Amino acid sequence: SGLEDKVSKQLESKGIKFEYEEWKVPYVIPASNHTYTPDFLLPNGIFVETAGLWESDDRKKHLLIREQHPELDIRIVFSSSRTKLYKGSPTSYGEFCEKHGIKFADKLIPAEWIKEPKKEVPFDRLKRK
Amino acid sequence: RSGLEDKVSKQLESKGIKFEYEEWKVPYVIPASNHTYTPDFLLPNGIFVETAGLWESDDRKKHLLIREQHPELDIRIVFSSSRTKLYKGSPTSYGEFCEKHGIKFADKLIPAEWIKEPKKEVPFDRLKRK
DNA sequence: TAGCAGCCTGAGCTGCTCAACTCAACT
DNA sequence: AGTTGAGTCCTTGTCAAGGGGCTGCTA
Ligand SMILES: [Ca+2]
Ligand SMILES: [Ca+2]
Ligand SMILES: [Ca+2]
Ligand SMILES: [Ca+2]
Repeated sequence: SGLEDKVSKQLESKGIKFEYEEWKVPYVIPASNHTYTPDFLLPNGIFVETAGLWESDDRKKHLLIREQHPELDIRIVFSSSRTKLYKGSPTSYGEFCEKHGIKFADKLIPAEWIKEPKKEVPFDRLKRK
Repeated sequence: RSGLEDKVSKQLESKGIKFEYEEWKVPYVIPASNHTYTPDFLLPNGIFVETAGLWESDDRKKHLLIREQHPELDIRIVFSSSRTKLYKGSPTSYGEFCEKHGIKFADKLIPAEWIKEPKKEVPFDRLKRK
C-alpha cells in the first residue's frame, strides 16, 4: 500500500531493520449502551421491523434485544428473505431466522399477525420519541 | 419513508388498523469484547509506527484504548496528510486531534529524531506474534 | 467449513476536497 | 458546538444477486 511501500523503502534506504506486521496488540472494547427503534407497533402489541438489506450487526441486534427484553415480540417483514447473509453464503435471511426462532414474513405483514390477540407491552422498559 | 415502509404503512391503513410508527425505542447493551491491533512497524528503538491514510472514528478510539490499556507501548503515527479533517466539515484536523490527545505524529515520512532516539524495553510479554 | 476480524490514501481539481448522507442524541 | 449514533432494497445482469475484496484466526 502507498505509504507502506514508501516508508518500507525509506527505512531500508538507511540500513535499519524494521519489523513489518509481525506483532499484534490485543485490547478490549468496553461494554456500551445503544438503542433500537423498531419500525412498527401494532395495537396487538406486535413490533414489526421492515428490513431490506439485513447485515451482521443488525442480526446481532435482534439477538441481543431478544436476550435482553424477553417480553418483546419483534418480527421481521423482509424485502426478500431469500437474500444470502453475505457473498456466496449457503444461508438465507430466512434460514437464519427460523434457526434462531425469529418469526418472519415476506414483503407484507400477514393477516394472522394482525389478527393475533392482545399482549401487554412493557413500555416500562422502553423509551418514547 | 422507504420502499417497504411506504408499502406496509399503506397495507395496514388498507385494513383500518392503527399502527405506531417509530415511536418507541428499545435500549440494549453490547457486552465487552476482545480485539487485536497490528501496528505497521516496529523499529529496533522499540518505537511502533502506524502509517495512516484515512483515519476514522473507530481507529482513533482504538489508539486511545490501546494507550489506556498498554501504557508502556509507544505507538506513533505517520499520516498521509495530518491536514485531513475528522469528518465532513469538522474544524479539527487529524493533527489537531493528535496533539490535543498526546499522540506523537509526523507527516508522510518517519522523521530522523524518531529513529535516532535511544532504546526502550518493549513488553512482548503483553503482545502476540505472527 | 462457516463465519466473521481486521485491514487499507490516491484522484482529481479549486493545498482543498471527495469516497453517502441525513436527522437525532449525547457529551 | 462538535462528534457520533441510528437508520435507509432498489439498481445491474440472466429470479438473482448483492454490497470491496483478501487473508487469516477461532470453534
Ligand atoms: Ca427502522
Ligand atoms: Ca427497518
Ligand atoms: Ca496496519
Ligand atoms: Ca496502517
